[PDB]
Amino acid sequence: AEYQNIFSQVQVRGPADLGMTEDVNLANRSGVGPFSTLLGWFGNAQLGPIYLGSLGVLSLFSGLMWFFTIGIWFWYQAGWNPAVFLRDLFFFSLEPPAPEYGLSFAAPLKEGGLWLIASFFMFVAVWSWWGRTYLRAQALGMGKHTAWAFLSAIWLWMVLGFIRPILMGSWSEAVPYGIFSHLDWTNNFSLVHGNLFYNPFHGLSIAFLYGSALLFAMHGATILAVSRFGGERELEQIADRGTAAERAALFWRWTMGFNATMEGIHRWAIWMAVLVTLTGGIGILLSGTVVDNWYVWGQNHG
Amino acid sequence: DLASLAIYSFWIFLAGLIYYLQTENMREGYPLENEDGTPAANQGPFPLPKPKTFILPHGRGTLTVPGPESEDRPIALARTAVSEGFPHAPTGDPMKDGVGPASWVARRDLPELDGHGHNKIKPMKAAAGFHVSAGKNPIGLPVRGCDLEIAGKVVDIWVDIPEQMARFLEVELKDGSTRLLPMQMVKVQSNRVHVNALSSDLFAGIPTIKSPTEVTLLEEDKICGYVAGGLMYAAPKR
Amino acid sequence: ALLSFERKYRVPGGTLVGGNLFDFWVGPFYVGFFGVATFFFAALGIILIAWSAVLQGTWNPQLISVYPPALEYGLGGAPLAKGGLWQIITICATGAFVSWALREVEICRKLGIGYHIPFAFAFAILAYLTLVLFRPVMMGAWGYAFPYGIWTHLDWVSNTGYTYGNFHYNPAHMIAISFFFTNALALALHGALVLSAANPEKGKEMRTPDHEDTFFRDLVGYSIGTLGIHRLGLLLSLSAVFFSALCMIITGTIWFDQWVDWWQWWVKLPWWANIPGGING
Ligand code: BCL
Ligand code: BCL
Ligand code: BCL
Ligand code: BCL
Ligand SMILES: CC[C@H]1c2cc3[nH]c4c(c3C)C(=O)[C@H](C(=O)OC)c4c3nc(cc4[nH]c(cc(n2)[C@@H]1C)c(C(C)=O)c4C)[C@@H](C)[C@@H]3CCC(=O)OC/C=C(\C)CCC[C@H](C)CCC[C@H](C)CCCC(C)C
Ligand SMILES: CC[C@H]1c2cc3[nH]c4c(c3C)C(=O)[C@H](C(=O)OC)c4c3nc(cc4[nH]c(cc(n2)[C@@H]1C)c(C(C)=O)c4C)[C@@H](C)[C@@H]3CCC(=O)OC/C=C(\C)CCC[C@H](C)CCC[C@H](C)CCCC(C)C
Ligand SMILES: [Fe+3]
Ligand SMILES: [Mn+2]
Repeated sequence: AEYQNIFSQVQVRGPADLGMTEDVNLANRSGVGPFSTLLGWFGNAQLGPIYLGSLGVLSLFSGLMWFFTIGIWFWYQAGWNPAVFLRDLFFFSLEPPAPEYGLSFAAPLKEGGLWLIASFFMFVAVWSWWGRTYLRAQALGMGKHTAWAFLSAIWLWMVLGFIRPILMGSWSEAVPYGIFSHLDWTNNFSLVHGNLFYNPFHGLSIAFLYGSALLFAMHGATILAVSRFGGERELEQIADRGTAAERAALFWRWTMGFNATMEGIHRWAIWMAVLVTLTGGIGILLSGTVVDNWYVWGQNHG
Repeated sequence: DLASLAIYSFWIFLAGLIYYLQTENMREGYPLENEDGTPAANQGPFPLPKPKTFILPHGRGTLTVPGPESEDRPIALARTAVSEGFPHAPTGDPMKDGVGPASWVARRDLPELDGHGHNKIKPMKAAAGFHVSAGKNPIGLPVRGCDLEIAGKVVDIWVDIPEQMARFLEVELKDGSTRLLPMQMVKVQSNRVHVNALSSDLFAGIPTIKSPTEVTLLEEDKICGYVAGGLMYAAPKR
Repeated sequence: ALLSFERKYRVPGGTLVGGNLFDFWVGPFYVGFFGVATFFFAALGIILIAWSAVLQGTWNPQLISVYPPALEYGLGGAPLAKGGLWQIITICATGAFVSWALREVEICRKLGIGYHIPFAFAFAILAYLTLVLFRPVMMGAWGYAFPYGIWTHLDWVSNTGYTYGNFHYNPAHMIAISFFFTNALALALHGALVLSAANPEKGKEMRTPDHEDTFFRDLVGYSIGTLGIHRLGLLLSLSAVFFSALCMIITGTIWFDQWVDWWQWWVKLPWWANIPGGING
């Protein structure tokens, strides 16, 4: 056979193109990292450094005060036992604080009130992280294209982590931290609402988790095939299209009916995905305050 | 109820996007140029965006797209049928002429430039301290063709800098002259490499450098392209 | 009926069967030998999408849905009432994917680039096959298969899946699942990045294949580079499927009891099986 560019038959190396500068603060970039001589057969073999910032801290930091609460409740159930913490590690489950309390910041520790002090650290880690994808996008001078699409995910998250459960007043209509505990939380949700295939936000949100599968899984099938013609580096193609970008879109017009440019194709799938946490994000914000059941709406449509 | 609305007030952000998208996706390629090169019949129920201003790297100019998409060169294909669509047979030599599978491009006569400034595509014999860390170092491998014959040895490796990755191989032919090969189209082994695309004698026609230490995007197409083209017309010998 | 640069490619020769015959275009559409195959078959399909749609009564697609040879019959033929069609069609509907791809090859023959597509397809190709040719002929009778219906197949899964307790507990699913989520996050950054650095802050210079990487190294602390990611993509994707066309070719031919039960191969292991405390002792 031949060479299906999946593994660069060869690797090489030099120092480490530290990167750019622009207005970035480097008195805060640290030391490089080793060179996994494997992570190379694919992307770069280089590793490091990173920006340890005012936010670098806060983010990761409070990001721990979260997983050290899902490492504090499992080192309780397991009965401070090193064997149970392994066996019934999964099953471990810290569900929300019952409907009785409601919208109170006065939930006793042990029973559900340790779920609060857990979520709190979570928020301060994502909106302390999302908030950073900006600065990096800025000190470099790049459209918030990145920082934006993140909000996208936050969406679905915000709905199922504070949003929907405020119009419900029950801190207990949210999801718990534990392996299987939430897996059932979902199944036990496809149900207290009926059947959820009957939901054009899971009949669509779903739709998206498919193109972002076919599509993205087309860009590789694409991009790669023509590496031989400056396929790879996409940048200096927009600014100069070659047999590369050409032959490219060319296969698809002679196949599906049309195509996209180089710049385009991206703006293509970019939305394709964001729309999964967006349609979803919506999809669920309804079940519980605008539709007390969904097989209803399959017949009604009003 | 809000239920109904939300699912339609969204087939909006959906069709109203199918647009905003297929729009941007028409700066390079459209409007159509007939079987000659003149605007054609039915021209898609789609308009053409409001061309935007690119701000190229290091003031090395600017590009505004869409725009005057001129076919900056000739072609050697002269129709073998009468109605729209049909094939267009080559004039003489499809490869050199630069057509069909070997087709190449009208891109600037310059080498890519990293963000740092210097040329972006370099040769190992000149990389700033580049040892081959693992793999099968070909520097010294008697590269063979497809019709079974020797044609040249690997004398150096060309990499992309901040994208530290094997990109090309210089190979001295039958006369001590340097040629360049598309990493992404060869096969190293234990001791002998192999070019699946072309053969011994056809290495002759390979377009070449104009400075064996810096190579332009333009030139890249020519060769890469050529090489490709050979997967079809250099097969009666393999 | 042509892109500015489509001219310089339209060249003869490039068929796998026929020659210069079934070798020509159709406006902006190409044909090839399988250009006729992806038709003769496909259509013979809609020929039966109407015929079995009428003997059904209505014509509204929110209901139409030929069904598979009911759980009875077995592996034999079938009267053109129930199944008899669902089959003959399953065969022709498939036969157009064969061609759909084989046609996609003469299209990689003429351009001769990499074959990275007529392959990526063969993964969805099987994703199908298994869920109709394999999985079923291995459990018992076709029947098990899904209904070529629009709201009927959605109930084909809602069903069979629950047939084994919750379904998430299928390790060949959940793990075939992650390799599905992530892929999106993948696309998710590749476009929002490559783009974020193509239309950078209004004003300043277009960025570089450099900056890109630097971004994440400044964030995560790495960069699968460029040519890097563009595999991560493809693969990360192809996988999830391969991992799924599996969590099914399994559920029933080797595992019957509720999936969630399997999760005891673990909780009931020698060195901690009895032990008191937790949620199983
Ligand atoms: C994978 C496991 C299940 C399955 C589970 C689900 C689930 C769960 C859902 C769907 C949904 C859909 N499924 Mg399904 N589906 C299966 C197998 C199939 C097969 C097949 C030949 O085997 C087909 C054609 C479909 C097709 C479809 C779509 C009609 C619809 C999703 C839109 C979308 O974005 O899709 C992704 C594809 C793309 C982005 C690519 C573009 C392809 C387009 C969308 C196909 C349109 C087909 C058209 C409607 C049918 C034409 C047939 C006529 C006879 C010509 N499914 C298998 C058996 N399917 C969703 C829905 O809600 O539907 C109402 C949904 O929630
Ligand atoms: C019985 C169960 C029901 C069901 C119930 C539900 C329910 C309930 C929901 C879904 C939702 C979804 N379902 Mg479903 N679903 C079913 C069957 C299906 C089938 C199928 C073929 O049968 C399919 C394709 C789908 C598909 C989908 C998706 C479209 C959608 C979730 C998007 C996503 O990936 O979010 C993943 C992405 C995120 C969560 C992003 C947020 C990221 C956060 C902020 C990051 C945290 C980071 C962490 C702290 C950091 C860790 C790193 C450290 C280094 C360790 N479902 C069955 C029938 N489905 C969801 C939805 O949106 O629906 C509209 C939803 O709520
Ligand atoms: C969107 C619809 C449903 C849902 C549907 C599903 C389905 C369906 C599946 C999962 C699965 C998983 N879900 Mg979930 N899940 C939901 C909401 C959540 C929430 C939350 C705070 O709301 C959390 C923490 C999780 C967490 C998880 C993981 C434990 C597990 C996936 C691993 C993976 O793909 O890693 C990708 C990781 C990386 C690329 C980086 C390196 C990561 C290390 C190894 C992982 C640390 C993971 C961290 C603890 C979990 C993060 C996942 C969150 C979704 C962001 N889900 C909603 C309610 N979830 C899968 C599973 O295997 O279940 C048994 C699975 O099949
Ligand atoms: C009660 C229901 C169960 C359940 C039961 C099942 C079952 C049962 C199955 C899945 C399968 C899947 N489930 Mg599930 N699943 C559940 C809950 C979830 C949740 C969740 C958050 O709760 C998630 C994320 C998922 C996710 C997934 C996917 C990983 C996977 C389907 C993708 C696939 O294989 O496509 C495969 C793709 C194809 C078959 C399509 C190939 C495309 C063809 C070739 C092209 C047709 C073109 C057409 C003819 C042309 C139209 C022309 C127009 C012009 C466009 N499930 C619940 C718990 N799930 C499926 C799986 O893994 O299958 C192998 C599966 O069988
Ligand atoms: C369309 C939506 C898609 C999407 C998009 C998306 N995700 C995103 C973004 C976007 C646009 C980001 O910008 C953000 C990001 O920064 O990505 C690199 C992110 C992100 N998506 C993530 C996950 C994720 N996304 C998923 C999905 C999706 N993301 C969708 C497909 C999924 C799955 C499988 O469903 C997952 C798991 C996160 C990794 C990341 C956001 C990070 C975050 O919010 O962090 C808060 C901080 C913490 C929790 C810190 C604690 C970490 C560990 C407990 C510590 C241990 C490790 C550490 C390295 C030790 C150091 C020791 C020292 C001594 C050195
Ligand atoms: C890793 C695999 C991923 C993938 C890849 C993939 N798909 C591909 C390709 C690739 C590489 C193509 O080259 C090909 C393409 O051309 O894409 C633009 C394609 C393609 N992927 C498609 C769909 C598709 N892919 C999906 C998924 C995926 N594709 C995966 C995520 C899905 C899902 C999961 O929902 C769908 C619907 C097609 C649009 C397209 C191939 C089109 C084609 O072959 O067209 C000619 C075919 C006909 C004219 C068929 C007519 C047949 C008869 C009339 C009857 C129909 C029978 C059928 C059983 C009915 C089902 C009804 C449902 C309601 C149940
Ligand atoms: Fe890309
Ligand atoms: Mn300098």
